[PDB]
Amino acid sequence: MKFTPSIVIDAPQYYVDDLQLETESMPSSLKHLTKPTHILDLTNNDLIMIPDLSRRDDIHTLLLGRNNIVEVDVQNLTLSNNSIRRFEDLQRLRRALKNLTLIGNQVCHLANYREHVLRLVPHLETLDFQNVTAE
Amino acid sequence: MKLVNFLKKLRNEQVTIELKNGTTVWGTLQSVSPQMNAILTDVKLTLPSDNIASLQYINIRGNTIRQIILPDSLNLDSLLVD
Amino acid sequence: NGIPVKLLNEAQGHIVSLELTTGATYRGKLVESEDSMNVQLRDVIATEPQGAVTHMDQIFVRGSQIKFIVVPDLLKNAPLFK
Amino acid sequence: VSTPELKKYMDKKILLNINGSRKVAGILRGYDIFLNVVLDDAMEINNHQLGLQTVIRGNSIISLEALDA
Amino acid sequence: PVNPKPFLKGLVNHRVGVKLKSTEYRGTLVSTDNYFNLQLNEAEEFVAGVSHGTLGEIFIRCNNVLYIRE
Amino acid sequence: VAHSSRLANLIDYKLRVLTQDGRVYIGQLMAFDKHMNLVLNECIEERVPKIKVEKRVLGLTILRGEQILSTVVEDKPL
Amino acid sequence: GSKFISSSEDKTVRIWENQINVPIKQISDTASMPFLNVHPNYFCAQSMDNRIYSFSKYKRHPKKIHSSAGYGISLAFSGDGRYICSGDSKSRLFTWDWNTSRLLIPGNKPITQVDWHPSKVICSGAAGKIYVCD
Amino acid sequence: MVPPINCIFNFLQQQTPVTIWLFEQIGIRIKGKIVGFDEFMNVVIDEAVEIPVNSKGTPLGKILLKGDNITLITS
Amino acid sequence: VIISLRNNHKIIARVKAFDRHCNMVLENVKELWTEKKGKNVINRERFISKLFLRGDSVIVVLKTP
RNA sequence: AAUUUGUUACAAUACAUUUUUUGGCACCGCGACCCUCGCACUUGUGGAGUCG
Repeated sequence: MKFTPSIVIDAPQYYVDDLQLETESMPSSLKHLTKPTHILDLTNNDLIMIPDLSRRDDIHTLLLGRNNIVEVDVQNLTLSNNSIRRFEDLQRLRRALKNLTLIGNQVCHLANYREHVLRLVPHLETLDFQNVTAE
Repeated sequence: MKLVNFLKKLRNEQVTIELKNGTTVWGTLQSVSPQMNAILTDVKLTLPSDNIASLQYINIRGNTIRQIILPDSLNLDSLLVD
Repeated sequence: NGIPVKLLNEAQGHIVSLELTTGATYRGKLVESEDSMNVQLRDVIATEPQGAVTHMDQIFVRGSQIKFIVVPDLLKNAPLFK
Repeated sequence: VSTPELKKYMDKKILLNINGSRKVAGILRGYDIFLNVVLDDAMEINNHQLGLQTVIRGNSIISLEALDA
Repeated sequence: PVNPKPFLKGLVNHRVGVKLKSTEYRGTLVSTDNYFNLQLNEAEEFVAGVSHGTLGEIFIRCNNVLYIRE
Repeated sequence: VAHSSRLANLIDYKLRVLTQDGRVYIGQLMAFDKHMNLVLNECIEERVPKIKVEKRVLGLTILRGEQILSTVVEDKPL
Repeated sequence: GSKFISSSEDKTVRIWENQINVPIKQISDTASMPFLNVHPNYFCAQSMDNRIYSFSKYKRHPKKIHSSAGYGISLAFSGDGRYICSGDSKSRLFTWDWNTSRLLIPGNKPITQVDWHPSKVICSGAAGKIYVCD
Repeated sequence: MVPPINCIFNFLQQQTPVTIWLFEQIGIRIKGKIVGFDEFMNVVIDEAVEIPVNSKGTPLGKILLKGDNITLITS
Repeated sequence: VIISLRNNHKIIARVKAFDRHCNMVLENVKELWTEKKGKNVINRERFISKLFLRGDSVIVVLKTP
């Protein structure tokens, strides 16, 4: 069940509680959404890598709950319950982002995980639903 | 008599359009209303010293369109016939 | 006749929001509307373009100077459209 | 086509918010289908009255917010 | 007794000046219509009371007009 | 997006909309007008202060055509 | 079927279906059709300026500008030039052309109407006389 | 009710000190006497006087000020 | 002929069409303006072959003999 | 073992001078502190004090 153009065209489309598309092993063929969504819900799928996106200027929210994200190739990124294991794997997020959630990922239990994210991704204001504070 | 008619007659033309706010708009006129509301396809919006933004379909309003820059080759007299 | 006009009329009674050309948003019970969006409203707050807010009783607004009107989402349901 | 229903506001003092961030006050005496206003005169908003009665053009009116309830 | 349109009609083949939505003008009136569009000869462009240039034969669009004067 | 002739034929499509003031209304066109006034189903006004996109969700909106500049298609139906 | 045949100065001949009330068939081949006659074969002979056709051709040089059909399949054609053009109906051949004597103007010599009995021919003429051709 | 047209007519009949405001133009005003009347707000006003507004007096002749740029009347 | 315009554009061009609204079809088109962010002084003009024009833009048309 | 005809209804095929399309265009939030533990459908939402 490839993420295909045909798949995207029959997918529930609605205004959420922003314009959101309701959605797989590999992220691909996003061209067909035509950059018309503010949010894309990819929860409960089997994606391994957050990569493969076309240029999408609209896209501001990515809900990627319960997948198998182990590597990273936009204002809000929800990655709860995935497979990121090393602090260094979170490095690509420095190039984006204000709301970040990485709970229920092995990486969470690494020593200094919170401080590492804060220094390497300073643009984040809320991390794991807690305010990044000055201290 | 009417320029509206002339406009209508101009179909499927890849043209630049200029607005009251100066925006240059490169697109194929698929249709135009009786009140000059331009309907373009294969559209390309550029400002008058900054980067470009392209779009598939744009319906621009008649009041906004200052000057429609016509095509290169065009027989005008013929067009002007009723 | 205009379906937006009809919608506006229907919204009579309801609490509509309403911005003008000036950019001064109002919210209030829509008392009366006309073909030209000549709205009257009750119990109406009035935001300034800069920020500050002011309560006021029975505002009238002329549709010419109105920009956009927000109606409650219940009217989406029925039964004007079909 | 239809008349602006301002019969509620007849013979009451109204803040005519007018073009260019200006104001007018005064008691409402009449109007027409173009929303021109005929009103017994008052000040321009510190403050200074001009005229005995005044006529405001339709186009110029932003708003006519009622001073009296 | 004197309405505007008749005054306008009378003032054909005579000197007039026009302000705009701003720059003053000065020229002899050729003809007028119901919409109050103008056609003038010996047009002089008074840029805030400064005759910048003398254009000659001109046609003023109605909506930009402010007032007429001798 | 499809290759339409008119606006009326593309009813209920998610629409980007520009207005003279510079705001951008986005939402599904429920109903059109003789004077291009638009009813929008789920309308979001998106504005840009003199930096980055400020955002406001409005709801069901009647939008006057005087102020409308131009409309663009954001996405397909549903 | 068609219960009414009609001929008009738009140079057409329509075959009508009356119950539904609309044209069953259109015959445009005429270049005003001023006369028709029904063969007593279920067909019609239609006329025009220079060409007399038939309908379920007839050789004509300019005869311009009525028709009558004998039971023997003889097809009469009255002229405005005063010439009486007789035809066979089957062929299209013209076996005779006559010229009437005007009266005691040369413009007034023509044939306005004509008919056969139920072996004789009766032609009203523009000269204020009826003539009987045997 | 007193319509606007009626008011205008009355003013014309009177010949009184009229002070006109300009649409989308704060700094300038006009002051004269109404002579003409039109179907629209346009009128002719002889012996007019242009005024710079208090945030003096300036010379001006006979004028018709166009109906679209009118705002206020008083007479 | 030359045309003055609301947006400070001196349109020197050959007229082809004409109507009630003073919209114009134009050939041999040569506009004149000044792209200039202050303090600066530049005078620019471009040739265009064929060009439609809207009437609200038009302030004053003129004819130089 | 769909086609044609008639009737009824709706939609499409006009114009510039105030309300739309002949334009008046152009040159609460962020530091601090503390209050409230409440079952809803929302302009907005604690309060004192400091910063913008």
